[PDB]
Amino acid sequence: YTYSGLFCVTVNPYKWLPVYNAEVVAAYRGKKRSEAPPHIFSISDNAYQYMLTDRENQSILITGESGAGKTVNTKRVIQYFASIAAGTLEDQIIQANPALEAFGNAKTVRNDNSSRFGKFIRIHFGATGKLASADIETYLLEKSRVIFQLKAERNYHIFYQILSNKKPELLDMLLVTNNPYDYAFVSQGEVSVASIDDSEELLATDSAFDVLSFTAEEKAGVYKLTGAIMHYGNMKFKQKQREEQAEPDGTEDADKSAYLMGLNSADLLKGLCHPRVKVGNEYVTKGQSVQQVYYSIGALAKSVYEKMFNWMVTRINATLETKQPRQYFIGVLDIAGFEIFDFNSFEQLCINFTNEKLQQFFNHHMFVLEQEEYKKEGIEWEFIDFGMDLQACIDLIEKPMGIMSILEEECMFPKASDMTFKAKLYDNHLGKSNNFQKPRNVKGKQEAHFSLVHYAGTVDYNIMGWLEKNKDPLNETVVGLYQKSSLKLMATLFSTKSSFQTVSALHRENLNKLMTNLK
Amino acid sequence: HIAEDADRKYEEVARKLVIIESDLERAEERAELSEGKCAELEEELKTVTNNLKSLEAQA
Amino acid sequence: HIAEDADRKYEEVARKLVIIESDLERAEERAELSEGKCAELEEELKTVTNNLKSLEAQA
Amino acid sequence: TTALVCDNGSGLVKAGFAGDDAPRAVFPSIVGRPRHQGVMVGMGQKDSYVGDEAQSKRGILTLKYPIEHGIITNWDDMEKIWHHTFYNELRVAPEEHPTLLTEAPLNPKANREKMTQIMFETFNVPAMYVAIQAVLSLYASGRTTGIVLDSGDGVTHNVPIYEGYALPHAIMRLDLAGRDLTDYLMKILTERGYSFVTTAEREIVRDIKEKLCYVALDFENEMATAASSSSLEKSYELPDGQVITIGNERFRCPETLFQPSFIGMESAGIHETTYNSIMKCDIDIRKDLYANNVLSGGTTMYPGIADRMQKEITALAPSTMKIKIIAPPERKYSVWIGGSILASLSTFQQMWISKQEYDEAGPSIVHRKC
Ligand SMILES: Nc1ncnc2c1ncn2[C@@H]1O[C@H](COP(=O)(O)OP(=O)(O)O)[C@@H](O)[C@H]1O
Repeated sequence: YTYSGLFCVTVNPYKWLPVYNAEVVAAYRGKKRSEAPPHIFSISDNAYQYMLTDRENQSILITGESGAGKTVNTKRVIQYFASIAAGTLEDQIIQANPALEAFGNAKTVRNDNSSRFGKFIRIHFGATGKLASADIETYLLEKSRVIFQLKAERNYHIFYQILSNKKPELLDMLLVTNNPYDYAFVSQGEVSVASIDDSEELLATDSAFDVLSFTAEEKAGVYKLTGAIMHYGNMKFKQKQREEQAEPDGTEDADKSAYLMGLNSADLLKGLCHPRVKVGNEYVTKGQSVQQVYYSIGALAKSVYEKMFNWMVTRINATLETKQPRQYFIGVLDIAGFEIFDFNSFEQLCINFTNEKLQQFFNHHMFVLEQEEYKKEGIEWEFIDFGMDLQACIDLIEKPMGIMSILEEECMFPKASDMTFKAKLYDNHLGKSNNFQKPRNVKGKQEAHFSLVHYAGTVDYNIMGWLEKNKDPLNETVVGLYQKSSLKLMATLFSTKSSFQTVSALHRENLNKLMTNLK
Repeated sequence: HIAEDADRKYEEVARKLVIIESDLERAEERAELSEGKCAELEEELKTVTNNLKSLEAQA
Repeated sequence: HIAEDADRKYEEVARKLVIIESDLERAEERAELSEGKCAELEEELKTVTNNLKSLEAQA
Repeated sequence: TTALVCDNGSGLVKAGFAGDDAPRAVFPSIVGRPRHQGVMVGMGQKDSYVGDEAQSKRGILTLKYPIEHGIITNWDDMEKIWHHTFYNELRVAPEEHPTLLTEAPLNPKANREKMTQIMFETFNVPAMYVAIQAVLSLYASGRTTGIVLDSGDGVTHNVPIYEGYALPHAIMRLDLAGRDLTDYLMKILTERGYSFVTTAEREIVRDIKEKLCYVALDFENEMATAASSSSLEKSYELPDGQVITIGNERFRCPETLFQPSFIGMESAGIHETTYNSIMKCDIDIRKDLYANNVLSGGTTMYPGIADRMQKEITALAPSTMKIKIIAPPERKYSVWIGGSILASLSTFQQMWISKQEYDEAGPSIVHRKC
């Protein structure tokens, strides 16, 4: 254990220690952080004191991309909170956690179980300080993973868990084989990692579905959704002969998907091949090139997966909720950390921007606390805000002329290529920014295309393929198809005087939402 | 008077309905036959396009 | 009683008449759409066949 | 802050917000004034009706289009139409939105000067901009190269683009469009007995044109076929019963686009002016122009117009080029779609004409710079 100014640096010991148990050490009750030995339980007690003495919500931000130490630390702190403000809520949390483990985790090139989303546990307290039920909140998800995967990686486990050929009832209900190389949305990188078995994962997930209030339909339907997303991966279309219009060739996968989701094959095919718009008070069809329809298919799969995920989140939050009216809570913000790999890509840019925002947030916090302390001792000393200004210049990415802005601009721009994108970037930022610099590509490494100076060093990125990552033209016709499907889970998902949606936009807005949640 | 008037004119309405239904069935036959013939025609066109592109490559 | 019963049966039959007319016009517009396109691509086939023949002469 | 896109046109106003997929408001560009006495005291009679309110009351009104051939010839009526578009159709405040207006190429400069002066003074837009309809149509087609043929209600024009460079010396503008076809059809229907003389009757004939007319692939044998059998005759029902049946008028009306001598014009058909605009371009880009003819506007919506166009241009061009007529299914709103795309670009936000620039330079800035 270690104190660092305002942080709390702890190291995983790999060794059982009674430094946590029994309460003989958990006697920190009433103390401050400065006087006791530097234990995180003292931090949790300080959080208790603060939330009780100011009636203000508190926040816990741990770095999480470390494989272990995240798990045990979360467990021990939530156990501490269970103890202080006293089949427990911790049991309840770790019961259905396989849901999140199987949906929001996949093998990363430098990991084997990585949370690709943010976990923000809200553990609630009574008006006087007795623990209440706890509702967890999830946030932005790396949903581009649904379609595209780099080499030596793979998307979310649940696909491979199912594909483990464990329960043939599923693989037959979904009319699906066991070869992963036949379904493209998962077979881009590696089909399996030998560091884990998938049968035990499927069984853990089945147990999680059972302990949850899921019925036969609330399990087989999710399996159907995943199977249909996988059968999307090999939908094939051709230009109509002599003209510019996508035409289908083979409808086997279309039959599978129409049967699965409770849809029509012809209706699906035409609504994909003939989008329609509400023009004033009228309806007119739109023509489509093949690539546009493929964009539509990918966006459909992404939205299906995302809303299914969110609905399971709400289901779990309900299943762990039964309690009298409450007021106050403590925020437990788990989040991925910074990434510096040997081949950085767009998703890494997103994650680095998220971490940039969080770090500037922390810097603002420490800045204001230090300024307070300096006002306290009558110590006259003023300075440029350490919290915002030094980093406000490295968020060019958010200014609607910066990197991601120009990215969407090109996404809408016709015939836009990665070379044209690089040209526009260099026009707008080369030399006019100090943080924007040209990468040093020395033969022996993969080529980068630009370099930014973050707080975590100077990062280099390779812009190849980013238009495919950011474009999300949603097809409202198939949305209407979904909103009527016989598969009741589909309708429950999509119950509630379009062609422009970008992953960058939604990512940025969810980030700002979480920032407002914190501030 | 009004009842028998409505009776007669709306039986004639049903007669026009017989006419329109007959012509609708005829138009369904026309549509299906035409789309089948024109699927045959599109087979001819795709085949002759293959022919022309192959043969012009050779040329 | 007779009069109102007649009127209601009649109005239902007529409100089926109107949808039959709509489906009739839809069928005939689809058939003429088809046939017109089919003769236009028939002319296209004639052109490509003439090119096929000229190309045979070239071969 | 979002921006407004207000493709005006001479027959239909299409407005909406930059960033949508289709215009939010589409109504006729028409102003109606009461024609008759008015006897019901207390009815609250208005002075004038605009948009499609003037269309449902058209039985008692005399309708006037404030735009004749792409040129705005009545500025009070145009002000009424803009006021309606902003306040009753879109329900916004023009003081909080840049506005992207649109204009046909090669029309008087006073048109744009008055447009920008009207906007900045009687609406207080923060900024505005006047695009060219063909460029926006090309934006919406997802291309950077092609000869676009726009044909709305007032004017038909070709603009050839290459790699994003316009060839302003090859722009060809023609003044027969939807409205002249409507008038020709009003004149041709009299030889069967039907007489439409009122402006409301002109609207009726416009609807007949939009529903029953098509372009014949071969005009002469189509004429002979209509003479021989009677399978080409359809029927239309006026809004008082009284069905009418038309025969060869169906394809004699839009044929005027290919033989403008039917209405006593000396110009050439649209196929021939397209070919001439191409042959006025540098010999290196015309092979790529031949394969990117982009059709746009309402008057290009007749059935069979793309096939006839391709047949004619193929007969004109050398026998080695690949003529491709690109006719999207939503080509009637291509100008608005492209306008929204353009007004949404990040690199465009410096092209607006801010209020301050106008205050410095007068209304003459619109073409002097932008
Ligand atoms: N389906 C159709 N078939 C033939 N002509 C049409 C059709 N729809 C509209 N038009 C013609 O297009 C004109 C309106 O086209 P539009 O592009 O809106 O004009 P503008 O661009 O000047 O507003 C009308 O005059 C009408 O005659």
